[PDB]
Formats: sequence, structure tokens, C-alpha cells
Amino acid sequence: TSVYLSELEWKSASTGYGEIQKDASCDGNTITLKGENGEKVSYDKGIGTHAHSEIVYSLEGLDYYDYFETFVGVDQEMAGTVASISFEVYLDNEKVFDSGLMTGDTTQKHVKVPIAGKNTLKLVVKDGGDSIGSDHGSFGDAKLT
Ligand SMILES: CO[C@@H]1O[C@H](CO)[C@H](O)[C@H](O)[C@H]1O
Ligand SMILES: [Ca+2]
Repeated sequence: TSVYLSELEWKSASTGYGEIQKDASCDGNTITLKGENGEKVSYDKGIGTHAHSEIVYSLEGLDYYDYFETFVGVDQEMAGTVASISFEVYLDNEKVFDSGLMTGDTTQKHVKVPIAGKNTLKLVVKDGGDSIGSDHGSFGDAKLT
């Protein structure tokens, strides 16, 4: 029914600080994002990364799936910091999602884009236009469905 991105191997990957963490935040904690009702939300699966980050996945041999789905936001390990980022999703060189500026307490966003007839998925986490300081971006429950 679904395959998580952390169960797949990227073609290429980069991160601005530390290393990309599969099923964990940048600092190796459970991925947490700010909920819509004041809560801290935990995600068992996903990708923890840091601005500036770019990750590219091939969708070859994955024709079973209709959508790419993920939550995005500043990882809540960095709550109450200078954290400021944006998330961009690309499918075949076309931008299909842009989060805009997200800071420490910005409510998580919920991505769902159709992947039929698509070959390449690209994830971008940018630095909010100031610096990469505190810029822990997490992709919560990142999967193909
Ligand atoms: C001075 O703040 C630090 O900035 C770094 C990026 O340069 C990382 O985000 C660290 O987690 C953060 O604590
Ligand atoms: Ca920033």
C-alpha cells in the first residue's frame, strides 16, 4: 500500500549541517513537527535534514503508486530557536509544492502530489533567507501511496 522514502535509495543528496537521517531528525531524535491544535506531533518514519538540502529520488519501477505524501516543517527539537526554512517539492523539473517561510512554531504542512507519468522526485529545504542556523527541516511520514 505504501513505501517510505527512507526505505528507498536516493540518486543524490546533500545537507547543510551534519548528515541526512533516515527515520530521525537532524540530531537523531524522533521526527517531531508542530501540530494544528497546539501539539507536538511525532512521526516514526521520514527524513531528517538541514538547510541547505537537496535530495533526488528516481520513481522508476514504482508505477503502482499514485501520490507522494509527506508532512513538512521545522523539526520541533528546534522549537524556540532562530529556525527559518522553506520546503520545495519538484516532479520532473516542475515545482509542485512550496511551503513558504516556516519558523519554530509554524504549523506543519501536509503535501500530497500525484506521481502518475513522473520519473523524478526532488526535495529542497532552503535557509529562509538569513542563515542556516537552527535550520532543521524534517519530512514527516514521507512515503509513496
Ligand atoms: C548556532 O546554532 C547552530 O547552528 C547550526 C547550523 O550552522 C545547527 O543548526 C545547530 O543545530 C544549531 O545549534
Ligand atoms: Ca534560516
